Amino acid sequence: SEIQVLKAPRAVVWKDFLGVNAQFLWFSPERYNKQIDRLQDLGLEWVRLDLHWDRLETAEDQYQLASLDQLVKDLEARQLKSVFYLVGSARFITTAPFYSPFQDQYPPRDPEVFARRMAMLSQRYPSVAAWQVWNEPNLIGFWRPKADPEGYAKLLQASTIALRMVDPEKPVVSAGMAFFSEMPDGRTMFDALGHLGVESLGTIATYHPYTQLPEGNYPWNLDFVSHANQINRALRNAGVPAIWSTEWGWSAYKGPKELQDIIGVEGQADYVLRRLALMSALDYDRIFLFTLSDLDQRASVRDRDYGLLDLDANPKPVYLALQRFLKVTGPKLRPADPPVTEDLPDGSFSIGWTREDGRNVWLFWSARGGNVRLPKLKEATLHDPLSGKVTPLSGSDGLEVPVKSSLQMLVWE
Repeated sequence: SEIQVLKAPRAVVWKDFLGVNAQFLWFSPERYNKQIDRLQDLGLEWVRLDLHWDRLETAEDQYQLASLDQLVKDLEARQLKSVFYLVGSARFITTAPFYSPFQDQYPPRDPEVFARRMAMLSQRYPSVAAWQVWNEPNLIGFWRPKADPEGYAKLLQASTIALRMVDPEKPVVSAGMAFFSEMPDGRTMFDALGHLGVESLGTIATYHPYTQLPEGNYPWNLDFVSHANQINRALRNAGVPAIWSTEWGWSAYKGPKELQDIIGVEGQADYVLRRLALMSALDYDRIFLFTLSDLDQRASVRDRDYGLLDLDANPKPVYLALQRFLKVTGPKLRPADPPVTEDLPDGSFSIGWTREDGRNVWLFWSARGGNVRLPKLKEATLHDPLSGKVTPLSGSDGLEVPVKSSLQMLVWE
């Protein structure tokens, strides 16, 4: 019946667990403060932000930090917890060959130079919650001309030492690896780094498992939970202090298709909730949805519509759905089992939790559907986070429940 039942390894406190990627430096403080209001309205506080070196040290030893000073101050005033990741080579340090069109997509000639920047940043901004080293080094667009475990490892080592020199308590996060860390030559960056003793550094491990569907790449092989469980298991076995997922999500873009199938604002709201349901029941210590806001032409066409909010900072359907979802769940969930069922359709997903008020929450869906019987329940409340619909249900000798392709939530006891 290919039914997939998930039970989480620990309690989930949404405020601690679920954060968002952000792109604040591309917005006025009036605009990003509005975005913050919306984030706070969800009960969340963690944000993740890039720091493109080439755009910050615009000439050797010359920095344009005025707006980043302001942002960091604003983030602190708004009580948000932030992780920044420094990525790309400034031109003076790049390993790019002469006349390269993308010098910054090459790594630094000397990792110590990069590491000294991370130390400068950590000192300048003590409020930042965590510091991340580079980004998706397994992907050619971030590390030319070839993925290089040895070199990323040196960069990571240098940066870790420098970051702990400034604050030995403050977490150091390794690069979020593209996808499940796969490299073009067939290796995985997680594997390759493991053979190099990277665990010695004790950095937080993280990857960016984008897939075509919330549960996998193909409708006939929803193997996301398997792959994820496999990777995290291996990460824990290797001695990582924590596992994050610093990026995941879908774009509402109309196209033309570039890798991701066109699913629109509604498909975004649907997919995002279904994947949130999975990931929050898997072995992650923290995840970051991509991303808080839609973006303008400074971003690729597809990248413009990953937002929870539009360019005016108004909720998109995904935001409204997520809000409904979080309201039903409450602030904290404790692992539980699903209700006992009869005739759960094949391919169903089933996840059980208990709320703060002690009531249970069942999260379920299936691509096929039909109904399911809950023999022991006499009463329950059905929620469809996508429509906003709430259906009180009553059974003398059990309830019947419709299964949709999209996530629904049942509040029962």
